[PDB]
Amino acid sequence: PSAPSREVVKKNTSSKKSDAAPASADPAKAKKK
Amino acid sequence: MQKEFRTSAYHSRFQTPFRRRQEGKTDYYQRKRLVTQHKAKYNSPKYRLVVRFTNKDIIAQIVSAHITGDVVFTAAYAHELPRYGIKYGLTNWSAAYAVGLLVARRALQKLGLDETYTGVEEVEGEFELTEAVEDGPRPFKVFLDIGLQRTTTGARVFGVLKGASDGGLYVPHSPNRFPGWDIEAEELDAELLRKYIFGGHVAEYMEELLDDDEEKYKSIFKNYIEEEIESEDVEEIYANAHEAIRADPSFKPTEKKFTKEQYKAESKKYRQQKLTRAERQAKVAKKIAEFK
Amino acid sequence: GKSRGYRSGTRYAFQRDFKKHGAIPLSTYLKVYKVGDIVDIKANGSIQKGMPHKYYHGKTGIVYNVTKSSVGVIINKVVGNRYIEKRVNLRVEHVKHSACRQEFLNRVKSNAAKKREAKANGETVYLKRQAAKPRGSRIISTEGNIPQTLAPVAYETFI
Amino acid sequence: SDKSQNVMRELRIEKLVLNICVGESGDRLTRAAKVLEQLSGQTPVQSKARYTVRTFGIRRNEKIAVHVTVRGPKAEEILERGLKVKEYQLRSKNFSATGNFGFGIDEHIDLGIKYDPSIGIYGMDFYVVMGRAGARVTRRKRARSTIGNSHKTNKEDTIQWFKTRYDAEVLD
Amino acid sequence: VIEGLRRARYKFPGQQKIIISKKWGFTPLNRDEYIAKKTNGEVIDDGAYVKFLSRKGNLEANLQQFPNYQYS
RNA sequence: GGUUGCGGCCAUAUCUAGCAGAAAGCACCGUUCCCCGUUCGAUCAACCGUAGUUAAGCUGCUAAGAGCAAUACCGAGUAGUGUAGUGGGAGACCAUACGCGAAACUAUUGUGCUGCAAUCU
RNA sequence: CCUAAGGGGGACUCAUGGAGAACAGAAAUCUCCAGUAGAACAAAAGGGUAAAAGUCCCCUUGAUUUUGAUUUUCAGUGUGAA
RNA sequence: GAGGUAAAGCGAAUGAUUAGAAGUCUUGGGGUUGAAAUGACCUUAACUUAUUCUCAAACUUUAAAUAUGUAAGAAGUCCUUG
Repeated sequence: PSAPSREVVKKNTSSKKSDAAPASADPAKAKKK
Repeated sequence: MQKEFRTSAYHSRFQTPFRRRQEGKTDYYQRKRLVTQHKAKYNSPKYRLVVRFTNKDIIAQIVSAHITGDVVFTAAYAHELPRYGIKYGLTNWSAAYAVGLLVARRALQKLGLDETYTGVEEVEGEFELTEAVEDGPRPFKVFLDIGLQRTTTGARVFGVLKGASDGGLYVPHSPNRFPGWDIEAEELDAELLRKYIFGGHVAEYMEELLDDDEEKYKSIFKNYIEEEIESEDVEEIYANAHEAIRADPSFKPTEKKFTKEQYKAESKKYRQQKLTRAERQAKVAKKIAEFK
Repeated sequence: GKSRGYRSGTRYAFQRDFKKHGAIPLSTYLKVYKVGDIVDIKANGSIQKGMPHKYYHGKTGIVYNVTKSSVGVIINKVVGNRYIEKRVNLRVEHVKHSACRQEFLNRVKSNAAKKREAKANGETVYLKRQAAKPRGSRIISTEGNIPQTLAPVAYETFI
Repeated sequence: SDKSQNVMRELRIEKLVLNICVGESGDRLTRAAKVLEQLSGQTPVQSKARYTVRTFGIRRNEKIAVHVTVRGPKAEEILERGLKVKEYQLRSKNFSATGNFGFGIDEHIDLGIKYDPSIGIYGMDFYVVMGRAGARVTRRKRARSTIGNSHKTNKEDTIQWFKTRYDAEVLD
Repeated sequence: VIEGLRRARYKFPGQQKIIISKKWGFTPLNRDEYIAKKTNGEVIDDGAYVKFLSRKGNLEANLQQFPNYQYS
């Protein structure tokens, strides 16, 4: 079968980590301890 | 948690688009490419065949641009067709063809180019351009303007294009957008285009649906049922319409049952009027007083 | 390292006006220029073709050639102790009609209109413009306008 | 005017989007596309990673996920088949402020299709986009505009319509 | 306080003048205008500063923010 | 006067929240044989104007509305500046003479106008 | 440095935020809303650009031939560039 | 006509920057609640809203004075037509 792919609309031609993806910004997922 | 965006600074620095661009009606890129005239042809205007399709109507105007605003040369509407024998399917591809032919003949009669540039008399579906007559005035030259409408092979705008080209207007075009064009074998099938010109697709739909799904036939092609119009005789409706349009393309305005003043007075009744500065000052005072 | 490129120092001259970016209104492309017209030059930053040099930004000249999308303008430039006629090719987006013509052309017609009438009425009329003359004598009446006596005010700090 | 129970204000499903975000490219992604074709009867589309992330083990332009859009009665059928797996039990925090809603199945064989050990089992994201009539205003090319505030779909309208149409419980 | 600033003047080069302000504290209002706007309910506290009533904008919010406003 | 099509200037026209809209128009709206295009007739294409609705779009009105625009016995002839002195001052700078002259601020007012063609209770 | 990152046409809208969807979490993919450009446009900085000059798709070689005119630097010579 | 310097502005974009106030912490910790409930409470730190003090050669909506381009006719305007 044909395999269409979702087309790219964004403009970030660079290859880097996404904006606002920092460590420690998350809540404590095991806060229940 | 996040910065409110619609600030007063956002509004202050906002540059509103052009009035008819915010309306989403005019593409100024294409308008600049179309209207702008070779500067050495100083005041000779370019003519646009503006073709627009509403839900119920086809509008085909011939327009030249000026600083005060565009000026209409001639106009043809699909709702004129009942005068010429077409009452139903006023948004067909074939109704589009009829409107194009009507605007072509009407413009040519207005200019005086009727004896010369009669147009394609025997509509056969062949691709052809209005060729100039030697030692005579050149054919009226018009450029198609489809606005924001998408260009697809088989679209109705090129039906108006074909009708106008067959009517004697010199409208440059290539036949690769007409219904009946084979992309793989780059030639135009004349028979399928001819079928589309004379309502063949509508007639085929009536034939196919009548003997397969008769209830949908009764709901869809009702107006043909009450008209005793069969699938076979539709072609003659458009054929007679073409001859009638070519016989007399002049414009007959509809008789108006009221005068302009009567219409204005009637419409002014249902219009709210702005308040006086004193009135709204009184409203503010009353609100403050009732607030204690 | 001196830099003297073509568009050096045009940071503000070739900027669009505030809240006037984007597309060009089409009255620009509808105006008609004839050979001999007086036009003003103002570079539009959004059109980089047919752009004048920064010197011609704000200069006025005579159209001498009209092409498909441009006009040829004549400018006199001081080069040393004399003028040189420069012939600049400009797309019409960078060009506007000079309004100095129309006021004078109006006076040409106005002067003729007034002059021919004076002949008709058997009189004569003087057509030259006059600088503002000193004002003549006048009488100032003081009903409701008895002169107010003003005096200089004492010094006072206002912080 | 502005009658609340106008005919044209009738809420109905705009589209249903099925998403399988298999974290790799290759046999797993092709089999997920096969599952989506079986479920929807339509060829899906393969979405690529926007950026390289080492923790997730992805790079740019690697075809990671797959998804498909269904509209009309088929969307309703797939939605009811998915709601059976959720036993008609959603939560108040499954409805967006814009009146959309969605859920996720853990095993696609619970939807009611033949299980193949070679293909395996995948989870899936169902998202239902709600909308009234006249949304074409925001999508048509010419004269595109926005939708009036009263005509807008919101969370409470969607919750009420969902409960009425399905007699399901929204665990508030 | 004057003697405090007069000493500070010795740490600066140039000439400095000590001037008693006509205004109420740090507000831009003269000491009689501020009293008038205080007794007219047009000024409310905002910590170390104040906020002044505006005869502009949304009427309802203006009324809620300055409850003691004797309108004229 | 309302509406449509095409426009000119390009916020006095934009934005937010409400309310109203007779006729006509516009619109949403229905269907998939055909031309055509899609993961998807959602967009785009074609067909019906037939089954329905002014809910939305659109238009108008409301807001001590935001913004924008204009005006000023507003600030202010202030800041700044051209020219002058064997002016002041240790200097930094300042005053004066003959001229030109802002911005913010304050207040008030306003909230699209208009061209061509067609149409309408 | 680039056969596209040149040319033409078409379709689309970006950065970001919010609200949501199994694994999935601050970061994967999907959906809606807001979003005057806060993105991108080979490379410095500046300008310019939103139904585009940006992202994606279709076709291409005008990055071709002849020799003149003009602008900048300027002597109004050359070279380069336009 | 052109201009973006002086001045001005920052409860106008960019950048810099002082101080509190009211809120959200739901996507900050500490302490104290709980036999285990992230569901509170006191607190600082973060952000958001309306304010607040002070700035910019390579910031700016605005914007002078001086200096600068052009025009002020007979080689012009108008009427007719080769």
